[PDB]
Amino acid sequence: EIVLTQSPGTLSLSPGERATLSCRASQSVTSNYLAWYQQKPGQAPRLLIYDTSRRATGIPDRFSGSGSATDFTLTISRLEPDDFAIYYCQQYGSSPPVTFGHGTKVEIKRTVAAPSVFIFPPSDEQLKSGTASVVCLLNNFYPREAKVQWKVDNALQSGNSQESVTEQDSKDSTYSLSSTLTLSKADYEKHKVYACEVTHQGLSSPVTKSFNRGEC
Amino acid sequence: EVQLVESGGGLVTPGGSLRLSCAASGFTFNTYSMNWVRQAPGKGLEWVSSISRSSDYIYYADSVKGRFTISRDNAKNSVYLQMTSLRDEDTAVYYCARDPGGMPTTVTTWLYWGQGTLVTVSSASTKGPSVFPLAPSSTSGGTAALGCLVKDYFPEPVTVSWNSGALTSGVHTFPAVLQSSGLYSLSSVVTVPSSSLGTQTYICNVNHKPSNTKVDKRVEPK
Ligand SMILES: O=P(O)(OC[C@@H](O)[C@@H](O)[C@@H](O)CO[C@@H]1O[C@H](CO)[C@@H](OP(=O)(O)OC[C@@H](O)[C@@H](O)[C@@H](O)CO)[C@H]1O)O[C@H]1[C@@H](O)[C@H](O)O[C@@H]1CO
Ligand SMILES: [Zn+2]
Repeated sequence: EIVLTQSPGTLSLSPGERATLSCRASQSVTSNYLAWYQQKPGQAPRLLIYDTSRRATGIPDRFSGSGSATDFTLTISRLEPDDFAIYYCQQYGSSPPVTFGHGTKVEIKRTVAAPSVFIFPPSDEQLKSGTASVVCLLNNFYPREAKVQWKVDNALQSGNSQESVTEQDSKDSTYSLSSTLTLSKADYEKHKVYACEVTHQGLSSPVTKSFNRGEC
Repeated sequence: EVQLVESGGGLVTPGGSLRLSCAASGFTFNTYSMNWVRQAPGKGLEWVSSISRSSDYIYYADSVKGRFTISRDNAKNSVYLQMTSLRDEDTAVYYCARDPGGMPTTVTTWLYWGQGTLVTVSSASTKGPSVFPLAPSSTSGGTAALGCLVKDYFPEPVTVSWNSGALTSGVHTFPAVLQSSGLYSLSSVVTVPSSSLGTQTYICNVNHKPSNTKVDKRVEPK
């Protein structure tokens, strides 16, 4: 098989700038049978370029492909917030085994924005079910990097929370993050203070949102 | 208008069999190779198999040879993929794909793609989710937050809308996470001005098609 190595793994640039993506092949690709795809989360791949340099129909001129043999390049000029996606290269000049690269993920850079933080006690409905989930929300922030720590009665938690992050927003290029702490219903009723502590580049000091098990 | 529509995916036990369909329209079907390409959750793309315009040339990836069989009917504008002896490594979104046209061989690159049908290979049983409300409290710069916790379901996917689609601004529906128990979980949140909590009702419309689950939950202040 022909191995395709894409670089860089992740790309972060500002709107209007130029993104240069590399695709290197372990063997020479016959007749420049190399394609480029764009894939946004939740969607099928979008063919941008095939035959190294031929733009697919409807693709703007800001997407240009070049190269030959073992070195291929996709160039995305005048970057839009629409361009948040992973970009794959795909060769088809070999024998039936056609191969794909592992992708270059492109993020749109913007000014630093601190998150707004919210915390949700487990619903009375869920406590009626025998389980307890505590949710901490981070909304409309940038960059993606953020530290979220759970403290139960001031005791730092570990390994009992799972995070999930949204795609970069189409308009303001921000992220939103959720952190869900899981614990038994018995231990939830055995403690009072539940706090979510957030560290982010847009905050001079970490922010803490908390509640006591008797609020309303 | 070129359209490809896959169908037939779902939950299947390891070692089982599943047949996928793909109907096409908007082009002369009988002059095109048809192709199946899959993508495992969180990974890249992998070509599965292709078939020439009149079924004379049939190609497979080594990972599916002797297990998957591709076929087509030009009178029904359909290409099919019969899968047998399914493995965990076969869990993927399966795409129907077509080349840009005028291509020199059966397997090249693909301009048109279907929506894709999700195939989940596991012996875990189907389970619909529980939908718990995330009540708004009493305020960052006048902003409140509410949501719905969609907990413990299998398999993927679930969809979430708010007020039957009327509410879209400020909504953040997070990708699901796989818990240690093997069941999935996700949250869908909305931020709203605090005073809107008294002048508007908020209902999350959760849909888990693999279990025929439709849940509308009214989210209210505690
Ligand atoms: O049989 P396969 O697997 O075929 C592989 C590809 O050649 C086709 O999938 C296709 O892209 C060709 O363009 C198609 O065929 C027309 C030429 O015979 C092309 O027309 P075209 O010149 O592209 O003009 C129109 C089309 O672009 C499109 O708009 C139209 O069809 C919509 O209704 C296009 O339709 O393999 C071929 C190949 O190895 C060789 O031709 O011999 C094999 C015989 O089986
Ligand atoms: Zn690979």
